[PDB]
Amino acid sequence: FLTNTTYDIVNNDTIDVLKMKLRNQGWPFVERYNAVEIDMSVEPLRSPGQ
Amino acid sequence: MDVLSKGSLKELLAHLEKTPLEEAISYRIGTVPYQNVLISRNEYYNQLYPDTTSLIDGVSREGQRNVNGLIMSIISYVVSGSGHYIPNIGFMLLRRSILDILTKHDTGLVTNNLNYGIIARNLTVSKMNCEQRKRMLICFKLLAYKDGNQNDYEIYLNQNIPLKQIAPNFIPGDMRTVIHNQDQLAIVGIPAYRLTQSTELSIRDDNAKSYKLGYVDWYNSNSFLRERSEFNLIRLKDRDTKYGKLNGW
Amino acid sequence: ANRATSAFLDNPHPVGVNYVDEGSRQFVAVAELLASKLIDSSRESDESNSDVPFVQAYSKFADDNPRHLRVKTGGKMANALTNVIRSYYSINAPAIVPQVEIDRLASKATVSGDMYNSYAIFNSVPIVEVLSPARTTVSIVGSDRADVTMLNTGAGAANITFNFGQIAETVILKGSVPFQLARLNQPMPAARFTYKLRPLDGPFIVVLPVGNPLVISATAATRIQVPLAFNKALVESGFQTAMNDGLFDIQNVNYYSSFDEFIISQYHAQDGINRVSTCVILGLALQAYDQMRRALPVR
Amino acid sequence: ANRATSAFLDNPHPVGVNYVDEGSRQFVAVAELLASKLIDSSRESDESNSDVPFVQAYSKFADDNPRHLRVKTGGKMANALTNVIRSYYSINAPAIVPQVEIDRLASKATVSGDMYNSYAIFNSVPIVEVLSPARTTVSIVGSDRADVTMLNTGAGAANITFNFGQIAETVILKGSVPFQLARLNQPMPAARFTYKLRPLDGPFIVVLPVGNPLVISATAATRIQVPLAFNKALVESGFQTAMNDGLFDIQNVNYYSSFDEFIISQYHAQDGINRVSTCVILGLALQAYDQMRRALPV
Amino acid sequence: ANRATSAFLDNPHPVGVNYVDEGSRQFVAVAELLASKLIDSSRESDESNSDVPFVQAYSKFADDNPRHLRVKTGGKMANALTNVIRSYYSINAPAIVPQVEIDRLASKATVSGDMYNSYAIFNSVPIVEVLSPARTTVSIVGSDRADVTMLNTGAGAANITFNFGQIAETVILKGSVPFQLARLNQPMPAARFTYKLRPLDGPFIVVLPVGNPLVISATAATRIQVPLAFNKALVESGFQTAMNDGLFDIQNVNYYSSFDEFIISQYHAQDGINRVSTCVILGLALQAYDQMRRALPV
Amino acid sequence: ANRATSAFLDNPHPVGVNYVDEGSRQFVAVAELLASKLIDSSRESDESNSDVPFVQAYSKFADDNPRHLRVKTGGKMANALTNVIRSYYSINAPAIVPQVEIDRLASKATVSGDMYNSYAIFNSVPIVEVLSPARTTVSIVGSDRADVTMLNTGAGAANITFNFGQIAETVILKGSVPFQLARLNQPMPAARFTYKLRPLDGPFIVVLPVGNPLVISATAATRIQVPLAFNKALVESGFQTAMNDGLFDIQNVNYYSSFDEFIISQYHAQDGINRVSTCVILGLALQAYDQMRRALPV
Repeated sequence: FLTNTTYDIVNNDTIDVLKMKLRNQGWPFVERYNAVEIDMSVEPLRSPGQ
Repeated sequence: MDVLSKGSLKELLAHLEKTPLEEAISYRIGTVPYQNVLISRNEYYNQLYPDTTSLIDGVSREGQRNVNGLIMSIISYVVSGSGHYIPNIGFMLLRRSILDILTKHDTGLVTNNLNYGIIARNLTVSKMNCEQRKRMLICFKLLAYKDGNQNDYEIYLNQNIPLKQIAPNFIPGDMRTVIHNQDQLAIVGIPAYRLTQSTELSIRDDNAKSYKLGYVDWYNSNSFLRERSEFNLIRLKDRDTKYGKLNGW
Repeated sequence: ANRATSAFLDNPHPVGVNYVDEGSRQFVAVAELLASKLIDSSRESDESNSDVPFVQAYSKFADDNPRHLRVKTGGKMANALTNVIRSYYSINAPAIVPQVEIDRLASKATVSGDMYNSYAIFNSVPIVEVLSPARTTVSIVGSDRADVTMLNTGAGAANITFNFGQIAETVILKGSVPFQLARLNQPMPAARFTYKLRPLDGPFIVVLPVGNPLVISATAATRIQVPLAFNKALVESGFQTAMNDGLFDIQNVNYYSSFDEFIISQYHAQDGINRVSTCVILGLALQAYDQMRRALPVR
Repeated sequence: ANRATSAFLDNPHPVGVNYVDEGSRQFVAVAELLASKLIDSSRESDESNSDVPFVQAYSKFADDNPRHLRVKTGGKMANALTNVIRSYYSINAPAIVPQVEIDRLASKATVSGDMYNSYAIFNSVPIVEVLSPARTTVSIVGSDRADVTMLNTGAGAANITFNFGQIAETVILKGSVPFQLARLNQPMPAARFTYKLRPLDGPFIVVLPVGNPLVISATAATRIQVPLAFNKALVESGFQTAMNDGLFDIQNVNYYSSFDEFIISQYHAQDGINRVSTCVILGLALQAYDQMRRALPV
Repeated sequence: ANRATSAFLDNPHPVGVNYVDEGSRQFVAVAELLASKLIDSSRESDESNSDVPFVQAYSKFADDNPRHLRVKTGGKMANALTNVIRSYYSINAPAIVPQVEIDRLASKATVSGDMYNSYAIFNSVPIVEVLSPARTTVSIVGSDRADVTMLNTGAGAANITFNFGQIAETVILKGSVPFQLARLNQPMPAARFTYKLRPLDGPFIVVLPVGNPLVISATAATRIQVPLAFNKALVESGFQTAMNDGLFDIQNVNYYSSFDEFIISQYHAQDGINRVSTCVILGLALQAYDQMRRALPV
Repeated sequence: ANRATSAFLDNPHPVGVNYVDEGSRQFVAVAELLASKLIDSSRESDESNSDVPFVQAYSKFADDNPRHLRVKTGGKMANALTNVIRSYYSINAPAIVPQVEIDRLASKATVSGDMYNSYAIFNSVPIVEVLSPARTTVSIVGSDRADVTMLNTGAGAANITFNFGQIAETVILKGSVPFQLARLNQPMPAARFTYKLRPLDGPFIVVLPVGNPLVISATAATRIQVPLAFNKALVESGFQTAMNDGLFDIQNVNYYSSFDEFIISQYHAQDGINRVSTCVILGLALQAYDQMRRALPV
């Protein structure tokens, strides 16, 4: 959509190649983000000492 | 195994056109050709069984590095199914087909000094059977036509009476002669008799029976090509054709 | 000076250079696995009073159904194994088994051709040389336990040099009477009954006093890489069987009393690292041979 | 007069002439690409806490799934790679790898088969000959940095002739004390510590004053066309590994401390331009050997 | 007679005996993995304008969020690594890091913590002993490449004995002029420039003719089992940093120019099998130390 | 008295004073990042069986889509990098590249132009001077490993003074035979094989007994601030390439075998601090040159 190309052209391109194409055009949202883990206050059920 | 299954002159020459020289050459060390040895045949005798190893056995042997060894390796591949150990021949020669070596001057191999009598004696023509002698004579005729030695080939046949009777009839430059030829050159095939899983005494006979029993397994294997049931799946280039001509013939 | 060497270390004949690739190694492992099934089926036939288990295993081994009035020898598989064994022993033995036969038999059962999974311990004692002065006598007997008898007739004490090679891992020396042994250019210790030695430490000097003879008993242990299916008891039984049947009767070859002697002798020769690989495959082949003949006997 | 030459330049043994076609060149490059993936598969396994990255890497390299209790040797690709290394070193080493096996392995991955895409700089300094008068002594030590020690015992100053060959691009000379160096017919300049020379300029004349010995340190740079994936750090490690493993143990061959010395010695031999082409493929083969054997030690 | 020996093989000091268990070895492996991610995070923070890769890498390493006006020091992991490195070098260095801290830091990543996956080649040449007759002079210089200068002032040719130990796998000798070399009590071959030797073969005898001096340049290759993440270039750089940072100043310790000659010297001492195991763990700690300190100086 | 000094420390020529601003340093950093991506594009091309990864990186680097017939050279960025490299080496080199072009090229990538984020260790040995009595001979050979061969012929033992400068952090001395060394106006210790010294301590006195020559091998470590992306392996390769291509062929300049010798020599000049900052930018420029020219050989 953004770079005006077809699915057949981008079929063989890898993640690193695709990230460069969008970044050159000015699109910065090309990265996944890891969620932050939060610990439970109590021990989970059926999970002794965990 | 595949080379031993060919039963007509057309199939044999067609196989040699598509088979490179590296199939004739073997990369296993083997043993020295002419030796009196004792082998074990426990199905028949308790004592060791004497025999003499030879170049037309089905097992690889060590070969001379000269051109004589190369031709002798080609013939042994045709008549016995395995070649000899001649390493470091080179990429240019090994990539050529067996027919190109035997029939074409552009390969770069010079074979006009070869003596058919010495080659036949080294290959133990006396121990060969009728089909094996016919196959070797085909190799001799192709070499003679390449070198312009047709007269020498005929004189060698005149000296050897049994070879003249079984000499195949074809002109090495005309494809019409190959199609007409009806000589049976098969060494392995579907057996009409009773074939059992039993050993043979001599090295040559035991090794030949291994190919015969292996061919039966190959015939029923998935690798075998069944023309009657899967002719459409074969590629057009290698599909069987009535008007099949070797290049330059 | 006088030089004495172990009898079994002298002149190791070259081993064969054929049937050592991966395809042939798979065939030997397949034969050993199938031979073990053959010997167990014969036990089951005895316990069940039925020939079905034995006929079932013989068909897989020999690719043929047993028929009465025909001697059971193992079929084509026995022919290949027996002749391949001869080729492993000596380079003068012919190679007569085709490659088509090896490939077909190697496909009967699924198994790895790995010959370096595990290890084994061999007890042959390598005494490469014993150098003694003029007025002394030295005699070496035995392979598993080597007794070196030394007598000194000279006026004073003599020094005997012991060379145990570089391959053995540990050598334990026990003497009939306490004796002194030390390395080269090292002060002699007090007389002791036993010595634990590392053959790589170097030549060892023994002080031989004038008087009654001194006898030194030597035991050695070495580690050789072998497949997991290796069984020393089965290999040794097969070695004696192959000798009795005459498979090892080849021209210009040396004969050994045990497989332990054979493998150690080839190890200590030149290019012994390459020889020992072939010997390991031979040992596995002899294990298959031992199990095959015990299942199918001939009077 | 006396002639002194570098030890490593003496008698380069002939190199192999097999496995130099386009099909075999792809096999070496493919083996390098797949042997690299084995090394990185170790790190990816730790991050993912699973052996899936290594299983995919080893299965592509060896054509069998990894199994415990089985020594991981690399399969048929490792056997072929070991044998082609043997054939490259010596012309008398047998070539025992069938072409159909080379072609099958080369189809495992798609790579650029060109071995002349890039270049590398080699640091071995060639001193073909040092010509010295009767009353002077010359000694040459070293290959990466050659120290030439000259002592003048005669009454008058002597002229020493240095010949650095024609293959090297530049040679830098440094002396313990300032010295004078010029071309064959050029006038002598003032004494200075360092000189930069072109080996094709010609034989170089150095005046040797009577008294304390003068030591000249030589450093050279040579450019040889290599594939883009070439890495000198990995090639040198593979060269040592192959020598220890006995891959080069064959009669009538020479032995060198480093791959740098080996390639420079073959370059200066007769028919050098077509010898370095084979040595470059050997280097890429040794680069694959180092990575594969470190991941799968046997 | 006269005896000469390599300087770096003299008096190897005892090494530490703490932090050599499986859990401690896991901590060293974890630190190496996390330190490598710190360096790699800088390049990722350049491809994408975000500083997320560095913040994630530093938070895992230091257990705190990086701040702009506060110096980045590495946190508790940096202190543990520095103190653990001091312990390995000498047995007199105190072991002050609690085991509960080591176990906590080892749980940050899932790595093998295994020390014998792979191998590496070390280039130090162990000339243990050179024995020379009365009227000859022998001098040994160098560790990576050893040049032995021999001069014979006697009436006849002299025999010089070379002992290279039993640890090294291969030794290559190249001379300024062709020379003769053979094993003890063996016939002597024709003169040639280079020799390839196995140190386990035995003492080697060199014929030294009367006249111009002969210089033998020695190079050796030794194989030592190391982790798969071992990188010689990073270890050598980390070794120099630790010496400059004061981590190795303890009373009665030997000093070495490189980590290569440190591990070889310890290997040639008594109980050298056990000493190398500790030295290999020190190498991976130095590899982690180099990457961490380059990313977070001071 | 006789004075002997290291060859590479003599007469450091002035370095250029252009292209040292924040904008120019960003351009060098941008080129290094873009050149690094160009090399890795080749490996990605093989995996993808296409030229798309390479075409992408060349378009970013050279601002043009390559045509098959055209010989890829790098475009305007390659020309700018070359002229910038020449200017850094000498004050006599002209500054062709305008500042407008530098600023345009610096905006192609988002990377900082900092040069003080990390450090590096350099191994050149700075033997500034060696003062020896009359009846003794001293020779200094080598840069990475300095071998000082001293022989005296007088009846009494001689005292030799070693000056290693003030810049180096650690110097390790090893001798062929144990020798005596102590600081100025300090008691002489017993003979030892190895000494670890801090150059700031002062001149060091070596007792040279009458007899066989004594050879001391010297190694040094110096810390110089460099960018995080600095890689000594690539910088040294770029240095030889720059000399080969003639980028350093200017009148009234000195020549060095390695970038290590070049940067250490300039650091020991009177304006060492100002000179080193320029030399570090040259190293990153040479690192980019090595990567760009290997991917696009001309």
